[PDB]
Amino acid sequence: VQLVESGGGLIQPGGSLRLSCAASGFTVSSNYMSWVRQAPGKGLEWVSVIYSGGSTFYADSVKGRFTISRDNSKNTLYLQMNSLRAEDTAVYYCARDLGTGLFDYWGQGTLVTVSSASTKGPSVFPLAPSSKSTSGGTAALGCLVKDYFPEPVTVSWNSGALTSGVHTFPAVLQSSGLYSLSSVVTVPSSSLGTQTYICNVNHKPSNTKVDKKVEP
Amino acid sequence: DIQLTQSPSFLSASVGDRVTITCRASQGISSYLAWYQQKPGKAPKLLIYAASTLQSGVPSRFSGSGSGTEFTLTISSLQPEDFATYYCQQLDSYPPGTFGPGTKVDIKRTVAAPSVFIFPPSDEQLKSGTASVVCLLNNFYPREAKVQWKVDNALQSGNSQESVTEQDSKDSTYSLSSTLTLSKADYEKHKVYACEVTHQGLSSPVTKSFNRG
Repeated sequence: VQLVESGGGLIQPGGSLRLSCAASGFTVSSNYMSWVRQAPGKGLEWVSVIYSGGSTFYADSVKGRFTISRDNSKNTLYLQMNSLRAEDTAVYYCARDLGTGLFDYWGQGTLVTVSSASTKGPSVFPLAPSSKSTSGGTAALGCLVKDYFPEPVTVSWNSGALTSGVHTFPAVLQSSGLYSLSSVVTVPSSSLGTQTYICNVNHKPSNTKVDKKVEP
Repeated sequence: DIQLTQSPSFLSASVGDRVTITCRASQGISSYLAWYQQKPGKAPKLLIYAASTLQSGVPSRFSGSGSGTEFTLTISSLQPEDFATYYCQQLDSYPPGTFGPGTKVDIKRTVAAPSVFIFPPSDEQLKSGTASVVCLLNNFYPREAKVQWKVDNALQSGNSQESVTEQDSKDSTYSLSSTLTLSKADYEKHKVYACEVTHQGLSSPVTKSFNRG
């Protein structure tokens, strides 16, 4: 059994988006099939179910706006979304439901982001080693990756040669609707001033690559 | 509808402990309950249905009991692969149903106080017209930590945001970043910027501060 989802991405409030779930190893005509979503950092929500003989039921948060359907011949499940809202941002999962919302088999999830923000590469600023970021033979330095959209961004250090002591923190969504994150590393104070520390930031949605040397 | 609560919300446990977490329902639902496991970045995994039936494929150290309003999942001995969040679910004819808030199980280690670093905003950012001041709490345990921003010995609220890492795979600690965001104008209206940290690893709050310039 395998469930492969697609169709997620960025979409504006009030817009429409259609998800697909391509099913192997069993026939969607003969099952309860379900969509379950999970907003970032939050719990699970069962939003839609399609019964064996085509009856469909919806959670009231999506009723009137979302439509679950399937193509038996393609053995694919579909979720049509209309009139999307910021609160609909979530990972969406299709699942085989054994009735009563018992999910034994799950897709890998597809992220849907509902926002007004435009796609925007980040500004990258240094978090410079100082006296207030050095205690003993240990120093903290990093990069602030500010005001990008949407997720994700990747950060490495020294093109991947430096990985011990790195913490790349989860992004926060600011009031602006743009994301900010910091990436820090702790290094020998001895190494400052002779070892170069570059954070390599890659924001694939805006084709933005930054290489920021961080220095005292 | 029916509301589900889980206890405890957080549990710190060691490999080999017997672990028991609890789900309870605002009203009788009598055996209509399942338990799932979820690890960061993955779909959930069904563990138990009808309040007590082990899902096929699920190791036998997992067991569920209870009915009516009170239910319990047990792991008779905890393995490395078991640190995760656990959700209970009330099963329903129609799609609303209910999930519990979850119980997160992390790895117990010794208390470690945070190593605290503060970073003034860069000249480049200030040129843009915004100042972010960053406070880093590095490699601490347990995960609860309090961060208080003070500007000219005065208390801030509503102008900071916080991010915490997942438990570190090598040393089982957490790290936390706090960002204080101000206009350029506000930033240069004031001299002393301070990060005050409270954590059970510390015998009293520790404050890191700098003077603008």
